[PDB]
Amino acid sequence: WDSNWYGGRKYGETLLEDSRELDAAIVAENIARQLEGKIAYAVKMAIASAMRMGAEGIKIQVSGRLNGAEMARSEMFKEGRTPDYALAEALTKVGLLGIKVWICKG
Amino acid sequence: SRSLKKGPYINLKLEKKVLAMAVIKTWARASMISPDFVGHTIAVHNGNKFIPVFVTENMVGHKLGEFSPTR
Amino acid sequence: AKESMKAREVKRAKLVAKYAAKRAALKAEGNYEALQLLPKNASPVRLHNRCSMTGRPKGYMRQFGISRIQFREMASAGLIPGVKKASW
Amino acid sequence: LPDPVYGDVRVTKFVNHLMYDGKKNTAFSIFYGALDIVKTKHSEKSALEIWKAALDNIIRPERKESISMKNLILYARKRGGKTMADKLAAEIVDAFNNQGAAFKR
Amino acid sequence: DYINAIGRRKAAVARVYLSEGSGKIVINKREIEQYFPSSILQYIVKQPLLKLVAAKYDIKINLRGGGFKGQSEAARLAIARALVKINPDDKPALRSEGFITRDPRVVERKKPGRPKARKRFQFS
Amino acid sequence: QKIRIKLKSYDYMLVDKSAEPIPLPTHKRIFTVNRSTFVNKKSREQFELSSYKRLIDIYNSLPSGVEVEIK
RNA sequence: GCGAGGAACCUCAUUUGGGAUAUGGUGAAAACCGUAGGUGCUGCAUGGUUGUCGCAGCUCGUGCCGUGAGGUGAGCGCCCACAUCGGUAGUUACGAGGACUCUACCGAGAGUGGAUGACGUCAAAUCAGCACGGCCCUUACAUCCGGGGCGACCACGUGUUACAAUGGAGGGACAAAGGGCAGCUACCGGGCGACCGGAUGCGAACUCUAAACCCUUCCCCAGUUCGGAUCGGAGUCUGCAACUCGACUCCGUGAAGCUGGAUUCGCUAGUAAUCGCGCAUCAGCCAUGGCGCGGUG
Ligand SMILES: [K+]
Repeated sequence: WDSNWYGGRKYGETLLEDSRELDAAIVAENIARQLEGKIAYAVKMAIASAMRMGAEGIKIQVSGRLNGAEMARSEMFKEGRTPDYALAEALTKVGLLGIKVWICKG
Repeated sequence: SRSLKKGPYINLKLEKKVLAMAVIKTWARASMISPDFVGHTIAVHNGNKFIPVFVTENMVGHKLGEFSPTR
Repeated sequence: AKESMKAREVKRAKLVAKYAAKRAALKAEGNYEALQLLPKNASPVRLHNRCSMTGRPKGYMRQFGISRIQFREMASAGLIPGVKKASW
Repeated sequence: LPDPVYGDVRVTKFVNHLMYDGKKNTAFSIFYGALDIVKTKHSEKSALEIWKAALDNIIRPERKESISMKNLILYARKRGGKTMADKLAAEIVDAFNNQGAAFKR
Repeated sequence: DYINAIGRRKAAVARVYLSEGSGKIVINKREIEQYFPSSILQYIVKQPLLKLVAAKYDIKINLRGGGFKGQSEAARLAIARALVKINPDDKPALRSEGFITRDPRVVERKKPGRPKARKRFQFS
Repeated sequence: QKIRIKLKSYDYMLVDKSAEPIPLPTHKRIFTVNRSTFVNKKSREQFELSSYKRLIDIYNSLPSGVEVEIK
């Protein structure tokens, strides 16, 4: 668990206080930054880097108004056996893009 | 019903106006009619209009909003 | 949702906390011709339990102070400590 | 499953057929009351043998037994009367006598 | 002193202490004829004793949980395995009638979206 | 005179490793919510929150997530 | 019987009207007086979640066949709980028979329930859970408060009671699993009763948990000792406030209803059918709903 405090029958004013590189989140944020910078699809570079420095399997999903088109689409980019998970959001001029990243090497 | 340990629910401002007393306008629909109200014209709000009510001894003990339908 | 909702909720909480003493003093005794002189906002009956962050007034949970959708989101994300998903 | 008074599984199966609403001791009491009434009124052989002969009077043998029991219970419900056992005893005596709306129906 | 065994059936646990005597089965500090007033319930509890052994044993039984049919069936299982401890040659006589086997069936949990376990709402 | 130490957490391995013991019965709570964010009912999943408690005693005289009561 | 797993005020977005943009007096209140925001539009612009298709075939390379459109060696299809027995623990549980919570094997001989759902089409649903591209509101689609509405009166869906003797009533005897307790409550009396008024343990292996069943008696086929709708009176709570529009308890009143046409719905065993108990939200409650637990079967 991300939070490791103890709440005995009472979690209020504690959850509110909490609210107030093959590492899943980092590569997801890198892909989101590339998408915001309009570097197309990014996901191929991430897959190549993961295969270069030793990822057993990597899957990438991009959804949203890709390349400024007026339609939504979700395509998979899967490499490796894949026999951990992160989500990122990119705010572009055409709306929001959702990037789901899976690395199965650990 | 309202418990006897608390007594009747009569609005203090409306009671003061009636005791000091022309038609008296009010929004106190939940006020219970007291014997001092008898002989007076009270215009009760209903949502968009002030329905007048002439207080008579028979009506004593009923809420003021019973004699002013809303729908 | 909205901002006026939260603003008036905070105002109601402040007024209730301000008047929590005189109301109890009048209620312990038999006084009622003066208990109706308090402002209607000062009574603690107008205190709805909104979500702490989103502000949704339905589906509230008392233990965590959040609605069911937010609870499911944070339980899946691991943000709520201890809460897991049943294997069955 | 053994019967509590006679030790025959057929009695238990018949009570199972009689059973309503999940209440089994009520059906047992009804069956035993009817078996007592079949001896108090009319009545050769014992009540159990008379009931077996009535069942015989009323395809796999298990299916035959089940349909015979179901028919007997259905016509016991169909016939009039106040107490269910007081009714059903008439079906046992009438199937022994080989008559009535129950037989060959 | 006392040959010990345990029986379980649904949410009912029975404990048996079988000692040499003459009948006189006592359950929960109460006589067997007054704790279970139904003749069917007394026939289930005292079933394996009559199968082989009655009037030659004094039995004390502690019961907790379940209903009257759950407890009576649980008590029968406990006595059945207590008799095989006294004599290892009585095992086939009790297994043939089906007394030592425990029935593991318990009330199934209620699945969400349905009013009962396997009962669904009316679609129409 | 004696000192009783009662540990409680939400991880059995965590309390077992923390306590260097009578194991008390656990307190399991089950939360049921709708999977969807809208009218789609009859599709629910269960979240379990467990509390594990242990007791130890010293006669005549820790990781985060454990609360210990000393009496 | 949905978002809603708590619409008297608040929630509340909807309507009518009054405002603004220390003490007094005037006021229904807000308020007065002197001394960035949108629960607005666009799910046919989106993310993230969900339901269906309802599923056994989803991809990566070589050769070969065809003028062509095309045909044809590697990666992928477990977990949790319940049964039996064998070693350690002993308190607010009963010195180790059960409970309670940690481990290890479990047929080659004489399993079940549930969650995972790579494999999917519906421009399927969700801008009102939450973010967000575009457009439109600023002397008002923004904002505060009183009083009303969401509860007003034929059709469809989902249920609860019954229409009774395998039953209703009266009096005794029964023995459960789970889940709550700043609130439940040991005990004494005012009480017909809802719970009030003095006191006692308890922030939890001290406090709320049975009914169907098992005896005894009455009712004897009657719209009844079946049924409990509607309406008059008395009250007990909560709450500033119970008229529109709360729950509960007494006393009356006592309705339709005699097992239901064409058709249609749910399941294959601790299962249907029945009986009670508990919880979520919550001052109170519309809870006959949702989520669970056990009896007999
Ligand atoms: K409230």
